Amino acid sequence: ADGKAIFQQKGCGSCHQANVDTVGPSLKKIAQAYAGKEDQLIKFLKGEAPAIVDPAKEAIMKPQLTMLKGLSDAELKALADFILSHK
Amino acid sequence: ADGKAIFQQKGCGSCHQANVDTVGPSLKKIAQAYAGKEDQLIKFLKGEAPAIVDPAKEAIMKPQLTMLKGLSDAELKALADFILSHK
Ligand code: HEC
Ligand code: HEC
Repeated sequence: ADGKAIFQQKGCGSCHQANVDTVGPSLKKIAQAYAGKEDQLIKFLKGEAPAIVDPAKEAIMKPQLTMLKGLSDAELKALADFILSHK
Repeated sequence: ADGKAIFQQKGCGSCHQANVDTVGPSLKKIAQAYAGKEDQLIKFLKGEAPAIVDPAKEAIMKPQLTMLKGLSDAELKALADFILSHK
């Protein structure tokens, strides 16, 4: 197989340049992130491993939402109003 | 219901200062993003809508993996070797 060709043909270059971050991280940045985890890169490409380069910050915020699960509709609205009041 | 009190009591201010980004976005930034979208803010608080303030870069990349369905193991390996060559 020709990895460089496949990368180009599937459009991956549009967001991934060799050394420069654009819409996506540079290939150097991705390569360095997977140092000692190289099998995991193949798993990532197969949809079988989580993103490790720029992981969604949902991981920090999502558990915080469990604290709001019992709130009433009035309490949720009040909370949202408080947030919105800033500005 | 008292939104400021609910916010204080659940520790939310630890990552959500009024005007300054910390581990999380400032309340001013969140409010700006949800201006005129209070309904979406409530949905978010209920765990029913993805984050919008700084939307996941992970969400841009995830659909791209569908480009690689039915590549063979050798092709996936070549693609990984190409990426890793930029370290
Ligand atoms: C934008 C329109 C993209 C295209 C087309 C492709 N990728 Fe991408 N990629 C993009 C972003 C914004 C990110 C950061 C989010 C993240 O998941 O890290 C990435 C990331 C990757 C990674 C790193 C995965 C990780 O462990 O975090 C890899 C290995 C990767 N991208 C590869 C890749 C391939 C092979 C593509 C063509 C099929 C491809 N990307 C397209 C944005 C975009
Ligand atoms: C760090 C330990 C956090 C605590 C405690 C709380 N939040 Fe948070 N929040 C955090 C991060 C890293 C992010 C960005 C990820 C994301 O979901 O955007 C957020 C985001 C929010 C948002 C905006 C969501 C969006 O559309 O972008 C809101 C409205 C929000 N957080 C509210 C909130 C509440 C009410 C909290 C206490 C129960 C709370 N956060 C705690 C990090 C952290």
